[PDB]
Amino acid sequence: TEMTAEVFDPRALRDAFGAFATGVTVVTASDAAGKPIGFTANSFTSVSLDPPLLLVCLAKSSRNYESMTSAGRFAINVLSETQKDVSNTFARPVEDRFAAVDWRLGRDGCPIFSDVAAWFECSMQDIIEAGDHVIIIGRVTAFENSGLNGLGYARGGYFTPRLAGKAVSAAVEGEIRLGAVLEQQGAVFLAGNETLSLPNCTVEGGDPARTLAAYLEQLTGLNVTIGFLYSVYEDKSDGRQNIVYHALASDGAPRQGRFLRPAELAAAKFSSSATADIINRFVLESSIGNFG
Amino acid sequence: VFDPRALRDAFGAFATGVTVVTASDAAGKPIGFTANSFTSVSLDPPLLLVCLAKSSRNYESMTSAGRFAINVLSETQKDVSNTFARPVEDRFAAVDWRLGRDGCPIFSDVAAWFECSMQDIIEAGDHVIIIGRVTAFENSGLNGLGYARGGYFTPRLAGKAVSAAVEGEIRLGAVLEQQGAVFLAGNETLSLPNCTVEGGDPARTLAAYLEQLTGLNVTIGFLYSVYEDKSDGRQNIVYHALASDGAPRQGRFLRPAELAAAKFSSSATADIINRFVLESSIGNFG
Ligand SMILES: Cc1cc2nc3c(=O)[nH]c(=O)nc-3n(C[C@H](O)[C@H](O)[C@H](O)COP(=O)(O)O)c2cc1C
Repeated sequence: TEMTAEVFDPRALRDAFGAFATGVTVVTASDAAGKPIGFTANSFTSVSLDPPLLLVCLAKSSRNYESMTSAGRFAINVLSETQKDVSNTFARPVEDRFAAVDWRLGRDGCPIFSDVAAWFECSMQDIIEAGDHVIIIGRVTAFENSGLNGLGYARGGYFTPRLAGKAVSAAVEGEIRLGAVLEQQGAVFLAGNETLSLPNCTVEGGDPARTLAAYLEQLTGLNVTIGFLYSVYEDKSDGRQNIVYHALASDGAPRQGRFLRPAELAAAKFSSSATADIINRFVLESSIGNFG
Repeated sequence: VFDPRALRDAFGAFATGVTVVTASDAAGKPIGFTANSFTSVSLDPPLLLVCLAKSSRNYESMTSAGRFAINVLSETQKDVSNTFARPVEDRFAAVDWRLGRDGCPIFSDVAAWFECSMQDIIEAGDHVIIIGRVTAFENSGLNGLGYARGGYFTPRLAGKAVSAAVEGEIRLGAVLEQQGAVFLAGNETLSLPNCTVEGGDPARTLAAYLEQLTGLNVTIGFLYSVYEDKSDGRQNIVYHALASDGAPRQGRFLRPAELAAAKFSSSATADIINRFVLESSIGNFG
């Protein structure tokens, strides 16, 4: 009597929601047995100041769904720049998630993580049914705010204020190799056939994003948008400073190279260990995120 | 029980994008508001969330509307965000916009936009939770305007900074906040705290400088502004920063109220202070 048929492309919609940048939280609580349970959530909002109200959304598909909705108290841990691993641990299917964080129990028995950007001890007010998820509303009972910069998530992956500084230091040291994790759908652009390499060009001076956008657009014949810094490092083998950006390509077949889905990258040979590390990160940050 | 500033500042730790919720009132006139307390709720059915203060002027018009739209602003749309947070007579004069298939104001050059139908309005304290079912949407690859802690951040600035850094020496400045007070050096002619260097991590350098200067603990945040001083000729990298509690060794933390008839070191310094006081008179909650 209701219409069970796809209207929008789940990828297209998920990617559109991704345009709105968010920080990263880890929702924590204790199950019926008193065992700490948790999950990474970026679908969080500050609701009211008087009374102190907060919001977070949990998928009905969650393993912890029953334990969570049944819990009376929960805590929101707003992760800092250095807590990329916590976000991954608490989003990935791991045996003991709480073994990846230094944590303690709050005044109201909720797992509070250390070195976080901010944390909030809550009491559940209401659980609102909303599609494939539920809206959990909590009343802030206790909180703390360290000046600590928070871990961010925009579009594909994480961003941190840290990297801008790291990039500037590298840029002054000498020439930089400007690389990019250029995504089409969920497919990363890679140059070569037998030994795949990320698109890059080594320059000294100018706006790295402007330079890289021009290079990529020329290379692929596609329209490109350079986003947040992905990684800044010194190649241990090469010796060269490396500035890697997260980027997006318009639809179509590129002039040269190809866009590969994580499934195709499984048994692929890479230009360098660094290149492989970045691809490993891309495929892992592809196996995670809100919705399916 | 809780300090509204302390709590507001704690919520601010969680970065967001910047949306402009739009609709048409009973008279059919376009209405809108800047909102950052937005969340993607469900994929099947497509569900979305945005919070509106009960104190809002448009509160009655909004809750009474059946359809609305979400405008996920891009990096270049700081001033759109400002217009729609501030009380101006013609807000819609500040944006190139059109009406969507369901008669909602859709802005051009946005990072993404969502056309919705109201599903429910949930009462939640000094605000209401508006739930919308997506009827249409569009996503340009465009980077979004971001809001973390006291102000805006954009991916743009990282690149802008790197270009400047390679050109030569940079003046590293900071919008260093204590409570709602910005740190300023000098007595008659106030200047933002800064030091000119060539090489190293600008954030590391600035944290060291500020901590030494003030005798306070500092956290350097997102890039605030990158520009070339028109008078000086010097490249300027300005960071958003935070100071621990207490009186600084030198200089002083001034409230927007105290800055009103204050003389500044340069027009640029004044532009940044103007921006600080304006992005102080805006943000979620009153
Ligand atoms: C950045 C990011 C944001 C996420 N946001 C949410 C969210 O808001 N709600 C949700 O249910 N899952 C979210 N997830 C995925 C979950 O953490 C996780 O896979 C699962 O729902 C919790 O594990 P469980 O099934 O064992 O409870 C997110 C993952 C990432 C990386």
